[PDB]
Amino acid sequence: LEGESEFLFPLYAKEIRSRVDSSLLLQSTQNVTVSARNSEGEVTGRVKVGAQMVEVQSQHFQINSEDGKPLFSAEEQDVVVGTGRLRVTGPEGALFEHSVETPLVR
Amino acid sequence: GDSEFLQPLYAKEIKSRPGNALYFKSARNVTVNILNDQTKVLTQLVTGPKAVEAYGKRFEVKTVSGKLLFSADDSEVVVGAERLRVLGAEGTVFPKSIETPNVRA
Amino acid sequence: GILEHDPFFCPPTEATDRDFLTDALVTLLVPLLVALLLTLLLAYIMCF
Amino acid sequence: GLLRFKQVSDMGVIHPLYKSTVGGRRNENLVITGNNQPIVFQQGTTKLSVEKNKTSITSDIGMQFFDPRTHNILFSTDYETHEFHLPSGVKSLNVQKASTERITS
Ligand SMILES: *[C@@H]1O[C@H](CO)[C@@H](O[C@@H]2O[C@H](CO)[C@@H](O[C@@H]3O[C@H](CO)[C@@H](O)[C@H](O)[C@@H]3O)[C@H](O)[C@H]2NC(C)=O)[C@H](O)[C@H]1NC(C)=O
Ligand SMILES: *[C@@H]1O[C@H](CO)[C@@H](O[C@@H]2O[C@H](CO)[C@@H](O[C@@H]3O[C@H](CO)[C@@H](O)[C@H](O)[C@@H]3O)[C@H](O)[C@H]2NC(C)=O)[C@H](O)[C@H]1NC(C)=O
Ligand SMILES: *[C@@H]1O[C@H](CO)[C@@H](O[C@@H]2O[C@H](CO)[C@@H](O)[C@H](O)[C@H]2NC(C)=O)[C@H](O)[C@H]1NC(C)=O
Ligand SMILES: *[C@@H]1O[C@H](CO)[C@@H](O)[C@H](O)[C@H]1NC(C)=O
Repeated sequence: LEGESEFLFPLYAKEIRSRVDSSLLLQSTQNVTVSARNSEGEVTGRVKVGAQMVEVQSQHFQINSEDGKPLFSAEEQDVVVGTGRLRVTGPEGALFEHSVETPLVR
Repeated sequence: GDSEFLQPLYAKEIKSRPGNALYFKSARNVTVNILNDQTKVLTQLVTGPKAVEAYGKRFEVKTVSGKLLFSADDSEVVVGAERLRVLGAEGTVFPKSIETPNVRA
Repeated sequence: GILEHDPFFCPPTEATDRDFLTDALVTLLVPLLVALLLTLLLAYIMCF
Repeated sequence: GLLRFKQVSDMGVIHPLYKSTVGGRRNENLVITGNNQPIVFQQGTTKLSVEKNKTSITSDIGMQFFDPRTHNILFSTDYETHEFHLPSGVKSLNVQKASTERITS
């Protein structure tokens, strides 16, 4: 093609790709919604690039390494940090309550 | 009318008209990949029916001006909270260590 | 754990290609028969 | 009234208008791939860019994740409204100032 291409009614593509020389740039004005369906054809998890915040609505959010090692995971049970290190950059710092048990202070 | 592509579509920019939302749907999954010259997957996002999993080398969140509110890379997990509060009653255990330049009762 | 119902996402089914053989046979047999009748007519009143 | 493309299609710029939601085929998947180029969502100023290596999000507030089953915000980046609770599994901590009360081995 050379120019625009209007589209009415849904578009049942197989695998959208992007040009080699340019970056694919999806756009909207209200929101951008990405959904998924279970075996019953019902929406269960969905991400939404909204007006000001990106809302992820699902049952188990997870961030992994490139190989596949877990790095972060938030679910209904409790948040888990798998990298074995945390770092808070706030000037006020941590505010503990009773005691801290560590074998090394650096 | 309805259109079905049996081959990889190519596009440059999928815009949406003003006042009209843009929707992406599927029946099993929505996977967003990135390929190199040799075409191996480098960064990948999977919006599963129940799990939303991000892959790659570094995931970050920043404001429009630029400020790391969250970043979970391989080494450490940086959090931009101005003040972290621990409400444990019997105390907390850190197996490895702490790294502070100031301790103040 | 259900957010939307959207009873509009209907992917196209396993719709096989329409059989072009029958219509192609019809639109090839009609001119073939016309040409055969023409050849017979040419033989008839050209050789008599 | 259903067109069925059967070859590599280069539609250039696509302009969805009405009742047109990009969807995957019948019950297999919906894979979006960028050939050595970032995949950038957009809405006004809010972004979601899957580049090489990194996976960036830009917004005035930040990402927020809540379970649809109970509608409670499990993890928000709006730290002022939603305080940050220490996630389990941390071996070491790196804070700017620790206002503890007693340190024990
Ligand atoms: C993403 O943005 C779109 C458009 O801004 C949102 O769609 C809108 O959803 C509202 C909520 O239902 C619709 O309002 C009402 O819809 C009913 C449907 O029958 C209609 O009868 C009412 O008169 C009223 O319009 C609104 O029409 C609809 N807009 C469009 C263009 O479809 C969508 O909800 C947003 N998604 C998220 C997750 O926020
Ligand atoms: C659609 O997306 C979902 C979510 O990403 C995929 O489900 C997940 O698929 C992975 C890969 O098979 C599963 O990991 C596996 O875990 C087992 C242990 O249970 C392990 O032995 C395997 O080696 C592998 O690591 C993961 O459990 C699974 N999550 C579920 C089912 O909740 C699904 O496969 C995707 N489907 C398609 C067609 O792409
Ligand atoms: C993502 O990875 C690529 C590849 O390592 C980085 O590209 C490098 O960019 C720097 C500065 O822009 C150059 O000096 C290097 O030569 C580039 N490397 C290659 C192999 O071309 C890219 O910077 C990374 N992205 C981020 C945000 O760090
Ligand atoms: C697809 O539609 C055709 C209509 O000719 C129907 O015969 C077929 O069963 C449908 N396939 C599925 C999987 O529903």
